[PDB]
Amino acid sequence: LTPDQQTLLHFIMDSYNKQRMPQEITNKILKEEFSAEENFLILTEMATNHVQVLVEFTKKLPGFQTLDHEDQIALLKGSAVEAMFLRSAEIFNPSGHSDLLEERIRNSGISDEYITPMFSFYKSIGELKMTQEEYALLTAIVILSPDRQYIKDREAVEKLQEPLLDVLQKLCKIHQPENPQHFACLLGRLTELRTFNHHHAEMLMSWRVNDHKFTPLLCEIWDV
Amino acid sequence: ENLLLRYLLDK
Ligand SMILES: Nc1ccc(C(=O)O[C@H]2C[C@H]3CC[C@@H]2C3)cc1
Repeated sequence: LTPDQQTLLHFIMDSYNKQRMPQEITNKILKEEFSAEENFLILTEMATNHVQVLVEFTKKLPGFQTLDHEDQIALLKGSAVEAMFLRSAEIFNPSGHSDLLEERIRNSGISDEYITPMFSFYKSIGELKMTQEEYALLTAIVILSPDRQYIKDREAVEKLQEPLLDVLQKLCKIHQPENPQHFACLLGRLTELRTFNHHHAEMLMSWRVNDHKFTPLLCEIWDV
Repeated sequence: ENLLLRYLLDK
């Protein structure tokens, strides 16, 4: 529980807790007409919101400013899908309200082939009851992944990811000494989270056949 | 580039 490691963890939590879900989205989830079209508009707003907060959180990550400019974009794009589903898993696990959200998701023009593993995945996440701190570090670990396509200097990214692993690995030992494999179980969930890169490309195919409109931010972050 | 994203990173 180093000084420098405690300084880092406060920096990450300062940035993670600025990220909030506007009331206007929440209110739409609860008040708006319930149709496939309207459920899909709501999901589009949520996703647009997720990406804005992702960008905010990312730009404040220690060392992020000092990375090559193109590499910065590569990590944002490269991470968006995994980061969104991880935020989405936290958020889901609001009072119910979550039920109503779940039904909007199940009725928004998405085949169960993609709906199924999403909810399955949320349950996997829920079974570890992770802390705020763990969600935040996992999130930064995903964003700062040196394996994404197009990165020119993977070593630079690797430097920034390592200290966050160390912190995370320590927290796991402190808040889960009874299970010494907790860390490994968390890295386990990143494996499951990577599979959504493929799922989301597929579902984005389905949706564009139907000719659904995306926002500029969604179009740009996902190369639509 | 990806200009909307660069704008958002530079605020
Ligand atoms: N035009 C779009 C609207 C919604 C999404 C989306 O991914 O929604 C996210 C919210 C959670 C449910 C699906 C994902 C996770 C993508 C494109």
